[PDB]
Amino acid sequence: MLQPKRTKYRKPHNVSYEGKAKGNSYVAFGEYGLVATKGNWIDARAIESARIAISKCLGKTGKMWIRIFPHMSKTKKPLEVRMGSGKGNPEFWVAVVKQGTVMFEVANIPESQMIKALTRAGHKLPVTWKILKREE
Amino acid sequence: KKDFHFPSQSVSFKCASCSNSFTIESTLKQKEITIDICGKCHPFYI
Amino acid sequence: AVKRSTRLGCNDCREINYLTFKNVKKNPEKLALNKFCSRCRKVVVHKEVK
Amino acid sequence: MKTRTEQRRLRHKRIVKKIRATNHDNRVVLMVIKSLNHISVQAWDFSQNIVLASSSSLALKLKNGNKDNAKLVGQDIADKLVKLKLTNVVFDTGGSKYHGRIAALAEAARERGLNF
Amino acid sequence: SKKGVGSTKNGRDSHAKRLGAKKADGQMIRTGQIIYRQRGTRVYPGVNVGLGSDDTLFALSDGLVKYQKFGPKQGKTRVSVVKHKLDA
Amino acid sequence: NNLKAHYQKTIAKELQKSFAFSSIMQVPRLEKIVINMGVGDAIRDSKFLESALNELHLISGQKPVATKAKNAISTYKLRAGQLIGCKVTLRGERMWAFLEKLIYVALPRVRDFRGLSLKSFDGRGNYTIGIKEQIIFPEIVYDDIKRIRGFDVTLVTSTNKDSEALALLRALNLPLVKG
RNA sequence: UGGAGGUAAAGCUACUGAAUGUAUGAUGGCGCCACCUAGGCGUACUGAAUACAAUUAAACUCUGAAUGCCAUUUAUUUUA
RNA sequence: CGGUCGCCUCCUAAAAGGUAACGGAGGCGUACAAAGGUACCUUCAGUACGGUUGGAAAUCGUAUGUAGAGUGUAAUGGUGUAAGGGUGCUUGACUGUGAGACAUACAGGUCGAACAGGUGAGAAAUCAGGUCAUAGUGAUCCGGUGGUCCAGUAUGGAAUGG
RNA sequence: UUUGGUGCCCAUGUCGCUGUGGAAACACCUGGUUCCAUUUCGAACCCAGCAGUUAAGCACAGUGGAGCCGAAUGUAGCUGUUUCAGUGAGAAUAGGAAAGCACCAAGC
Ligand SMILES: [Mg+2]
Ligand SMILES: [Mg+2]
Ligand SMILES: [Mg+2]
Ligand SMILES: [Mg+2]
Ligand SMILES: [Mg+2]
Ligand SMILES: [Mg+2]
Ligand SMILES: [Mg+2]
Ligand SMILES: [Mg+2]
Ligand SMILES: [Mg+2]
Ligand SMILES: [Mg+2]
Ligand SMILES: [Mg+2]
Ligand SMILES: [Mg+2]
Ligand SMILES: [Zn+2]
Ligand SMILES: [Zn+2]
Repeated sequence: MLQPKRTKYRKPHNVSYEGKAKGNSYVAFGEYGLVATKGNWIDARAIESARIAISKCLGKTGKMWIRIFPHMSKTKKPLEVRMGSGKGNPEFWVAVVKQGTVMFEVANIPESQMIKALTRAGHKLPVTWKILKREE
Repeated sequence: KKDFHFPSQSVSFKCASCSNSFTIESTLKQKEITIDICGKCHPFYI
Repeated sequence: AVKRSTRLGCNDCREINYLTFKNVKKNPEKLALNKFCSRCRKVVVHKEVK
Repeated sequence: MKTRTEQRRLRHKRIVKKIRATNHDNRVVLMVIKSLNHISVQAWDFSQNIVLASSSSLALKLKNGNKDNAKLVGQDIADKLVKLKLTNVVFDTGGSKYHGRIAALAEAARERGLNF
Repeated sequence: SKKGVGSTKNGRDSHAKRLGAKKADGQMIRTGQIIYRQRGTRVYPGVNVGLGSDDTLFALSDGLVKYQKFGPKQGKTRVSVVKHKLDA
Repeated sequence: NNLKAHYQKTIAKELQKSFAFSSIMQVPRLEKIVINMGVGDAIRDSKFLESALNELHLISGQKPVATKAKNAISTYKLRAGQLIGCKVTLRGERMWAFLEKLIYVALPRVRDFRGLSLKSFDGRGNYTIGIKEQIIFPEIVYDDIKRIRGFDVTLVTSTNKDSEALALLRALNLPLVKG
């Protein structure tokens, strides 16, 4: 569970996922990458599921990079509570994924395993994923 | 600066073996005070 | 509220013409300033008045 | 930490900033600069940024660095200012303490019809 | 069931001071009129412009106000009152 | 000082010839010897500091200015606004007098003056001498502070290279190991 | 046409926090020795600082618009 | 039921100003006879090297470093020759005022050129009507205190008022 | 035109490296007996003189190392109407860059 060690403010305003791609737009560490086609909020739980999936379907020498990180937190008012009396407490951490951000990249294992690995990682995420390669 | 109670007066210093009356300004007795180990009376220097 | 204010009165006509502040805990000695006096129409010593 | 000339420039900048901030009547500004050998003087105008009058030890051809020649320099600059019909001046040093040669120049200028 | 609700702790705000520019560039101005209200000198004073006990810029003579950018990397702002200077 | 004139002639000639210096004042020149006999006992035994100053006075002929710390530390009992330590900076004739008096009277009286050099220059040409005891200095009577301390005599030079500073030291015959 | 501003965007070697990989690596954990105290050789590993490549922010800014706002110039309209 | 009720700072507040919620973070009900005024002088923190006590870190010397230092305080803005530090002399932390503006339903609040009197610093120009700026505050009525060129219920006082 | 002083500017003006220079001036420098000064030091400030001096500073030529500035194209955001026309950033880049504008005194 990726989680920031400390934050200045416990309850920040949510960060919009509508728009194009600011950074993390092109594969620059590996050479195959999982691009998104639909901006959405995905939490550290989905990252861990996807990361564990990649590692289980990886080999003995493959290497992977996780680009996105759940910097922003989100709150949730307790159940059966009427509106008012302040904001709720932080519950889960979410990374902001915009349309066009490369979430996971893989390298150093043949192409078919890498294509399969990115597929299982993207089936764990809500965004509509797509495979991309690194420019020569 | 000046107007001090501790006056720097040129006092002479004698030494054993080699006399070497070195005159140096100091606020001490105005006479030939004898030092027992001077610079010239040291195995390191000579 | 706290009362750190003090009154300054002339020493010729014995009239109080100024209102200032003073810390009795820090400053133990009575003020002996010199200020303008409306009555005497000149500068004169003003001292602390109870 | 520095050399004498740099500290004098820094102090001169302080004086110039103050004068340009407070000189409301647009008086002529008499900056005198003293060196180890000689001392010169020039009357600038911060509104036009030009020099109206000038005087120097080089101009007067004297073995200067003495309090004696400062009086001669002050008399010459005050005469030139009077000819220029300007008498309301502000006097600032080049960044040196007002004393000795600087004080003599100012007093000679003041005693020759200047208003400062 | 209401289940009860917690309590909020920060609901305090101060009155908004109506700061900012008062006289725009090119506007004619008489002496003693405010040109810029600020907390700390955001706009430096120039010629014919004074300062107050609240860092408030006010005019010192008749004329047209004028802003000029100066300072390192042109990051400092300066205001002035260019006198009428009609001069026939 | 006669040795000051001797310094002038001798330092000029040897140094000028030793490095083919194109000007006589290219040779290094010594500027100021700071003495810093500082003690933190003024936090508790303020009296001690006073005596300290007088001994420092009695050694140089300049009254010592007491220095103040620029911070505050609880573990050291330090607090801002207090005077802990005196510093004296000798120049002109008095500095050369003190230098000669140190090297000729005070230093060879040191219990074991084996010396330390080469490993003392700060890389900019300075030099610090850490004295261990004050009593060894001739300008001090036996009656003194209940605690005894040392000194931090330091040196300065016109040059910025430590090697040329060492060259000046050798020309002055400052008696250290191989230097 | 002139001016005030610090938002959208973008950027984090331009700061404050958060933060990914590679390389050199303080540091500790971990050992194995000697030494009872000064330490030393490798560290399944932790990770200061630096370099390279890449990130995040209503209460981050080395930057940075458009619109809008103020004033003025010209043309037209209304006695508000 | 719990929480809050006045004032100040930032964000939400959408680059003029203004803009709400039991929205998100904090403070105030002061302090300083110097931390005010003036004249003069002066400029970081940290780090590197070198040095008795003395130690990771007290002080000293040199260099580097462009603010991470200081500016009494909660934040914001400002300010590195400044508004920060030191010294000398002082009390303008004045009297009577006040053209013109900001912001405002009102009541109140904020800035202020300039004039007269008498001062402080300074050679002079100039500056000083409290502090780097924004919180540090409560109407009216009632009664008390000091001064006073006003009244004093027939007149002179007094009482009682102004 | 060159040197020296100064104002305006506030890095395309800096930091640094390599060389050259002084006629006059600028500077270090020579001393503290005078006016003046050190929270202690004629270091600094202030005096009165130019013996020595081109290390410095200062002034010139080279140096694209650090720092700074930065075109055109394209793109993100905006305004309208479109689902296309203007407006046009930030970042990155070719590259520029060893300041510039005036006044005064001297030999020119
Ligand atoms: Mg507000
Ligand atoms: Mg944004
Ligand atoms: Mg960052
Ligand atoms: Mg209740
Ligand atoms: Mg606004
Ligand atoms: Mg708006
Ligand atoms: Mg603060
Ligand atoms: Mg003072
Ligand atoms: Mg102050
Ligand atoms: Mg009642
Ligand atoms: Mg009656
Ligand atoms: Mg040279
Ligand atoms: Zn002997
Ligand atoms: Zn009176």
